[PDB]
Amino acid sequence: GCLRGEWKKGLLVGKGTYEQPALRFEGEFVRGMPAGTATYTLTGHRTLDMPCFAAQHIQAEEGPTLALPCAYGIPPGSGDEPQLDTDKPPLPAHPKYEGLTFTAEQLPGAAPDTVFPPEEGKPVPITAVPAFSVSTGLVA
Amino acid sequence: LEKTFALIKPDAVRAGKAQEIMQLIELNGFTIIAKQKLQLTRARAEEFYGEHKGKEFFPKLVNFMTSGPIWALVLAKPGAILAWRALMGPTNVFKARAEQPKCLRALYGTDGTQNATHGSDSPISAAREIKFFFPTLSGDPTIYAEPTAAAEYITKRIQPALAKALAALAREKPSADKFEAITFVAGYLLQNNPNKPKVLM
Amino acid sequence: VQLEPNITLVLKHLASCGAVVSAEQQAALDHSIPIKRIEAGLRSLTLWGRLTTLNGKDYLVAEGYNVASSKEGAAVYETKYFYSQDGARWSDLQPVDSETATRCARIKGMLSGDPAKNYELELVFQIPELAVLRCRVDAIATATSVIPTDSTILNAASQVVPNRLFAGAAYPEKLESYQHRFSLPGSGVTLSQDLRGTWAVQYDAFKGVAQVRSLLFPGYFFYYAANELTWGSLYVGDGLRNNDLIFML
Amino acid sequence: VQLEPNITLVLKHLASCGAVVSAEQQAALDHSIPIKRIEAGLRSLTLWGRLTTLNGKDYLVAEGYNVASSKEGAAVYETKYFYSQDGARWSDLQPVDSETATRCARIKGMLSGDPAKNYELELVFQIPELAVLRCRVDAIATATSVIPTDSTILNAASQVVPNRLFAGAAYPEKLESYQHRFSLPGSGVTLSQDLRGTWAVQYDAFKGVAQVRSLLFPGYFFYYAANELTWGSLYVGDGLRNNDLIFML
Amino acid sequence: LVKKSTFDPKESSPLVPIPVAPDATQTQAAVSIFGDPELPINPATGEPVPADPPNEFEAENMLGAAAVLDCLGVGLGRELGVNIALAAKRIGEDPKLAVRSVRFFGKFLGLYSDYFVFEVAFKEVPVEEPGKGANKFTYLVCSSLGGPLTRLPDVTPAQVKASRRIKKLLTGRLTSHVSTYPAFPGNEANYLRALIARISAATVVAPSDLFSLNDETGELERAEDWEPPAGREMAAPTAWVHVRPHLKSQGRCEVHKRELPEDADEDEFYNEDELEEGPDLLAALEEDAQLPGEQAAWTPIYSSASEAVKTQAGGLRSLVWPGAVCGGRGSEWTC
Amino acid sequence: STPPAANLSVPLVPAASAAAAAAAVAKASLFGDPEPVLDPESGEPIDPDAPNEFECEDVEGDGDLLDGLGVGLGRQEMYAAMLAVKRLGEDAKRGVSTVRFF
Repeated sequence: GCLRGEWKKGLLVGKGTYEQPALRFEGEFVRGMPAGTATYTLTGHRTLDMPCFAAQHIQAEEGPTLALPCAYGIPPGSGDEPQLDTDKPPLPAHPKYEGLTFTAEQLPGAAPDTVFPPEEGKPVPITAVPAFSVSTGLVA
Repeated sequence: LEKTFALIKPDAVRAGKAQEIMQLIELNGFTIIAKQKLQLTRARAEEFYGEHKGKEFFPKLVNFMTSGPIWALVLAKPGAILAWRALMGPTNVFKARAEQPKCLRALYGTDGTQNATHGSDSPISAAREIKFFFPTLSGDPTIYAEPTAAAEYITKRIQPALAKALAALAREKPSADKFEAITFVAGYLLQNNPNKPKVLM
Repeated sequence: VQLEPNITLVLKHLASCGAVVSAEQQAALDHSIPIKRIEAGLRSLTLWGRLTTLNGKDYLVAEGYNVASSKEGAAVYETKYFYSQDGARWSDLQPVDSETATRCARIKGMLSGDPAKNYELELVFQIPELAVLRCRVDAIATATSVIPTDSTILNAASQVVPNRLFAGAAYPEKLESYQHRFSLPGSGVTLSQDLRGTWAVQYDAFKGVAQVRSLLFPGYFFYYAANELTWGSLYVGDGLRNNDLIFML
Repeated sequence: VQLEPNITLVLKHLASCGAVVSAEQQAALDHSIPIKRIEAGLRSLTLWGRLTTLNGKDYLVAEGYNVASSKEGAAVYETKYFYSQDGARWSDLQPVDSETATRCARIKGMLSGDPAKNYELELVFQIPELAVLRCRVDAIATATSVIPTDSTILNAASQVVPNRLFAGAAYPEKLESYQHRFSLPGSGVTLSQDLRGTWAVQYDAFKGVAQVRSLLFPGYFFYYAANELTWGSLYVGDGLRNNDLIFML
Repeated sequence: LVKKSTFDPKESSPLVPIPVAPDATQTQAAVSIFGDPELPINPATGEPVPADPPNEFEAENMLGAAAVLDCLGVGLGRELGVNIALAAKRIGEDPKLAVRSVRFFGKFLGLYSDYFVFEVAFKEVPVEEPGKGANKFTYLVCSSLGGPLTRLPDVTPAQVKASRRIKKLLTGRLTSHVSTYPAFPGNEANYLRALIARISAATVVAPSDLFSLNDETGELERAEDWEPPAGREMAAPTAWVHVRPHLKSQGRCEVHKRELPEDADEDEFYNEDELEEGPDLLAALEEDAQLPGEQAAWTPIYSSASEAVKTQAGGLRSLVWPGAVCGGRGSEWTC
Repeated sequence: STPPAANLSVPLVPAASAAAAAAAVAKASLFGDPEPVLDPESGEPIDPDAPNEFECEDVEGDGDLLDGLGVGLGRQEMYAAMLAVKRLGEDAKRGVSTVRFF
């Protein structure tokens, strides 16, 4: 997955973007962990090769892409406070995120389609990587 | 308002895609005035494809159209022939996918000759095919009602048997009542005609 | 063709979809829906759904209406709701305010069975349970209310009445055959002008029966039987829509 | 307003009268009615009734017509009849010639189970049991087959078709509101023109369901719901006739 | 008059007409479960073809289970209960599938089709051996009653762990792709098997004293003197106990402890997953972890609104897994 | 051509259906618990009757048996029969000891 951002002292701070074959997430990060208002956007790649439920979807140009204005959440003390070299909870770790919260309270909208190689990190240094479009799905 | 012929080939029928095509056709402003699901035989298919008659693709083309039931439709629209030509898209399926996606040939058609649809080229061929598949569908009242063409058709039809029927009616002179004469001339015509034979048990 | 949806038909065609009612409640509905229908002046009154509760006394909700008018470019069905814990006695379900519904929206999890409970929200606010139930029911009703397209028609005096000459929805395995009741019959707005992945349709062509399931509200089901030309919808579950829908598709 | 009577509404409204079918047979019917309807090329096929035998294996009988035309002042329906011991597989009931159609009316008693039974009558005549069953079904259909008046209309080419604008029968309690099937729509022939005391009608004004029972053939019931226009009929029991009607009444 | 007077020259069409009739394979297969299929005759010799007698599977009282479910107001309908009973008889009787036990697991909805699941017994972390732990039972799958039987593959800990992180609606193809970012290692059959394993190990229960453990064979037996509690009292979580072994966070029933090195162990060789204790078999539903707030895991369901009725039914419905239900009336019980 | 049975204008319920209404109310009262009714002239509740202790059989069970056999009344009528048996056995004015549906 391609992760693009403006990093500070070894960590991501501010608006960051993460792209994977079908998914595209973008939003605020604090100290390397998502927080604040975010936005998810992804396609129903699993049902691209099945009959549509409406006939007008067969000949349309827009693909099955949905965008949600979600919002992540972090413990009120954890993060958002630079370390002093404590009464502060720890940041959620990798294997399980203990204090990480998620929120979504508005309906999804219509979003333009997504191609996986994001053209901003187009030169791919990793050996094996798939690609995705709406015309052709997961190629490899 | 003009009427064009169209047909859904067995490849879009064996895959159960006929109803989707019909709904798409109705969505684009067309009107299906007549539809019929049928199954051509070898002789009927060869007679339908008379324009090719020995070209390179003819064997496989006639072997394909008789591999399963097809659908026959008569579509009605102000620009029906050109609009339906556009809606089907280019004939070659791969060229269709390359140039114009979201066209019936690009979506349902595959593998070259199995372009999943067939349409009429010009109003001449449209009328010919409509009369070929729907013999009782009325149409084209302007190209048959010309006084010159009406006289020519009457000339083509009357010398074979109607003149002889009138001569027999005049010579025999049946009951002066017109109904008996009508019955006699109808029997003579249905008994003496160059097109149909005489039937015996 | 049908004048009113039949409860037994709804329960018979939605048995697979998991929308079921108990035997006692079924018989009690059979004997008690007409009584409440005739007590009021309602020409129509049918079971609307069954919301699940915490104690075990599920809320049976029924809705009714007298006449169906067209006003401000939409079909405005003036409806009245009733609820019950048993199929016998039906009590009124009072309509709520606007800010009270906004506060309603913030209560999650299944509401308890007792209609005398109070929920605490935030300066503190006290929210009765019946208000929450009505909020959820009206939300679901507004979101999803399916009838086959052109199964109704306008008339003199501009009242949305059934269309006794309904030919049957052509191509009924597609969403263009069904529409929200609020959508006017003449207009082309149907079940396809909403979000692309919030409706699923299954179809049996031999028996000619179509099942439409709402994915925004996973408890809303609808059937359309083409041979008999009979349609009907039901809701079973708590009145919660799954906001995390995209990750599910 | 309906076009064909449901098999579920009939079993629901006639359950009280004992016109019930086994649950396994009911599921088998639900599956195997359309199969036989398509295998026989019939636009209409409904369950006609159920006849009792000396075994538990009763005969389920279903009738279906493809065309129905006016002929010499009689609405002739070209009916086909099918029988089944279980709800799964159907067989045909071939019509009966007049000689055996008169030698089959003298054979009484409730039928056996195997349809390959030969009755011997008086020199000895051998008659198949299927012939007797066909005779009994024909007699019951001639005497009883009942539909609401004005529910059928005559179009061009003299064919009887359902009246799509049938608004229902006022005074459902009165026998005048009901007619035989083979009565022409124009003719004012009803069940009133039959014998005085051969039809009993019990009408529940509240639920709006009228129920007509045949006393000359005790096992024939016909329900008519008027709030939603739905009428159906079923014959359950042996096919024998009630001769001594004068004494009973 | 015009309608009567129009000319209509009906002429012999060149083609024989073809029938426009929908396909009837599914409905025919559904019908094929009713009644007994008579043994076909061999045309060469009028004697019947060789045959096998039915099998001796051990299923529950499925008609009684349908009756109980309809009494409580949950589960599928009453007619689908008859269909399920006949289809389960079809599965169990088959001499080709030597089945020692049939039990209708349930029905998973889907976008394009549904899934009728039948649980069947026959007669880097590794995976459970065939017939051990979560892989104890195979799972046959239908899309409609009486259709073809598709067997599901065995589940692996990686699939369970991956499925624990995604919330995916089923498509019903059984070959579809599952997810892209939290990459699931398999197609939809694997995802369905993992979901089945989780739900089975979480919500298959039985009445309290009906079953008892046995260490000599390590199996649970039936009391056969069990006296069923009165209805309206099976609606209590203390009346039900689990029957299926717990599913650890590691992804299997018995944790896998990689052997610590002969030196330099220091107890720091094990992560959180390899060092974890779980509930014992036959544990009452009362000790199940409570939901957020003071809420029990299972909520009570009654068969009536009046305690005065002599014989009633009672059961529980699951909160963490909406749709898992257990109930009983008299001596008949079901999940 | 206007069809014969074009339309009709009837009231919502016939004005001569009091008996059917009473029967429907009586059959509906079989379900659930009797809600307490406050007395007229005051707000004091009227205490319900102390029920009688009777004996009966399983009516849902044999309703299920008869439905499986395809005989008897419908399963929606056997439940009402159970409730009517309970009401009969529960009355104090007419003291029964055992009840059964003939």
